[PDB]
Amino acid sequence: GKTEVFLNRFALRPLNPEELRPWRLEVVLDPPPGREEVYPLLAQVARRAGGVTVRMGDGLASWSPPEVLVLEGTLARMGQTYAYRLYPKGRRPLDPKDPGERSVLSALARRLLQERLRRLEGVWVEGLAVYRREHARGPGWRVLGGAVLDLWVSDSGAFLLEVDPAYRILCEMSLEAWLAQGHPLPKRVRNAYDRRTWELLRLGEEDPKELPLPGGLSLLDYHASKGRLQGREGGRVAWVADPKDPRKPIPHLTGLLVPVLTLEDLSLALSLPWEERRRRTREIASWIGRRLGLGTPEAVRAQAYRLSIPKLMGRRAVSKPADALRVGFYRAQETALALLRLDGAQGWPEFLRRALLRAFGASGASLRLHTLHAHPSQGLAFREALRKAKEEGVQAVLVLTPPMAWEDRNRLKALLLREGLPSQILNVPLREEERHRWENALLGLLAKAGLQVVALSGAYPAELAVGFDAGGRESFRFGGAACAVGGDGGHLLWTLPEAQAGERIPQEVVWDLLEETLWAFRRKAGRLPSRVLLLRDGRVPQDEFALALEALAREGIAYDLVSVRKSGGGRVYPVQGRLADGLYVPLEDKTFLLLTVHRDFRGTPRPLKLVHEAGDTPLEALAHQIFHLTRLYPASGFAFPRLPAPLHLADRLVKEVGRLGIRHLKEVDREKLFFV
DNA sequence: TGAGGTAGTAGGTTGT
DNA sequence: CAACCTACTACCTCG
Ligand SMILES: Cc1cn([C@H]2C[C@H](O)[C@@H](COP(=O)(O)O)O2)c(=O)[nH]c1=O
Ligand SMILES: [Mg+2]
Ligand SMILES: [Mg+2]
Ligand SMILES: [Mg+2]
Repeated sequence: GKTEVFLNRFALRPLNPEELRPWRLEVVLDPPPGREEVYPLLAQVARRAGGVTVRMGDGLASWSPPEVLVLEGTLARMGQTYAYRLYPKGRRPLDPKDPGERSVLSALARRLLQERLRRLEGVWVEGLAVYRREHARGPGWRVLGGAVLDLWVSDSGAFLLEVDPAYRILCEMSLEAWLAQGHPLPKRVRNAYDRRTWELLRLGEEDPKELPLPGGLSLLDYHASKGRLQGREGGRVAWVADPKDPRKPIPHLTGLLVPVLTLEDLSLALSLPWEERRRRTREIASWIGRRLGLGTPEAVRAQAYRLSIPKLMGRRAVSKPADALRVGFYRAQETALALLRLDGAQGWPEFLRRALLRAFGASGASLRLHTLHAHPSQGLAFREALRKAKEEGVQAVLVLTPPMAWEDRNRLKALLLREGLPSQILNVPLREEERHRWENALLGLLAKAGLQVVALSGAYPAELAVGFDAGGRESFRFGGAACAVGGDGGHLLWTLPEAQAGERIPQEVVWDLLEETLWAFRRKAGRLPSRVLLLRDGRVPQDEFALALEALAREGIAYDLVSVRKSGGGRVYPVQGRLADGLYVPLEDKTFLLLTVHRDFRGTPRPLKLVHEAGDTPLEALAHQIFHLTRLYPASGFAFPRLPAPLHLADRLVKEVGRLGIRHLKEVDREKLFFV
């Protein structure tokens, strides 16, 4: 069904004939920069030149004449002083139709925007974000409201303003004044004298004048010598975690720290319904257009298509995965689950047992319920009891416990994993009428035991879909993959992740993970898939998939590679009527937006932005399959994830491995979704 | 640890 | 600089 939408973009004035002919400048650096320093040094010169100037080629493009630029100057970069001189090389017309020249024009537009926002008052400007009014406030804190903005140039050579309302949380208070108001220690804190932030561990209470530092001086006079007490009091010692040393806590002074505030530190919800968001968006667009002399905003329209609604199946039709609990699962198998109580009570709660029994009765499969009597505090004998349970056929464990600290949770999880037992935690103040929570725990539990709760019924170009992501927060990451195999997504599998330096997944790693998913399809179907759908979370780094793609071509398997971007897709509003789910909005060549999840009384949806990197499947069939796979996720009973199931799975996989470690997974079946 | 969503907070990787 | 990502917590509501 055809329809039309507004984007949160606004067409403004045509570029005047001066802006269409920017000045070019050649850069001469002394000494000449190295291969690694050249491109970022050019970017630095662009900023240092002043006016409105950006990198273009090996040089600069400016909307200021050279006479009002800082043409000669200095540049500090990683402890080295470069002298730069700019040589003007005339003006030259750029054409908005040539995408490269248009790209230089858009870069100049973004620069124009930042610089012109700097001259707004009295509002709070932070780069490309502006905050206009105060939304809420309290003892020592306040929440401003404004918008994040972008500016670029259209192919017809007119400005395009993107606007998205946003809130900002500010603390105009020292750590001392904050704590004196009765508030608890914030998790994060910031230097009052600079931008550097620390993680606040605790309050040391020893004397700051008798606290020696690594180097002789006491805390107090170290900060005094740097002229930081000039204007404020030192206050108490605070201990902050070393950003680059998790083992050696660092001393500091609460009088020189300022709390950084999150929602955890302050009842006011900050999302907007889409109608209100759109309204504010238009108001801010016209305000900006008028203040910056960009003209009157004209809203951009795009043709949008409504994709068919997927038909989810348990034993029979369902609308949600929680329905499989009453109606039966897609594929049931003989299962055994164990209960571990960390709360001091006895056996299975009756309603949980009843619900499990009903589910397996409807599914026509046999259920065995076990109880773990041993406690994890018993060290190795506990592992012995676990091994006895697994030996007796147990596939997963439900842990009924009071809320656990992250460290204890991770430890328990890992311990169970090492014996090949995935676990589902359910927190122990538990009421039978809290149905959503415990039913969701039951779904988690069942997916972790390797059951397939739901599947799709449609016809899709690819019968294997695989998602790739990277996770972890240390100096290294884990690159991983998860897949939905079969035309129905009838099996969900993860593969052992790999440690990598950063976000880029090595080519051979990509191929090895994919190959494992191909092999999974081989074991299920007894053949190779005719076509696979490759979903990369975020951008595809240069040639990351080249080896995998060729490898697939050598096997005669067709493919589509799709970059799935969670941000950057802007906003999508209906021109008329209600905002509905499953909107496919094509844009430029190979790219499109996809609104996958929305319901009333939520905030404004955030459409995915998708780029077809390789393959020849029509954009709409891709959009269709991705939208449908978004409904395959088994562990969320009542709300579908924004990302298609293989990517939601991959994300959670690498996240959990980044949390626990990869060393625990050797005996855990890849059909068991331990990370959900 | 119930889960997803949309929100906010911080910091990180890729590559001209 | 680019245009994206990580991962935490809060409230709302339960396809
Ligand atoms: C100079 C110095 C500072 N520090 C700590 C105390 C300061 O509060 C903290 C941060 O100071 P900074 O912001 O100048 O880096 O560094 C040491 O632990 N040892 C030292 O030798
Ligand atoms: Mg990612
Ligand atoms: Mg992720
Ligand atoms: Mg879970």
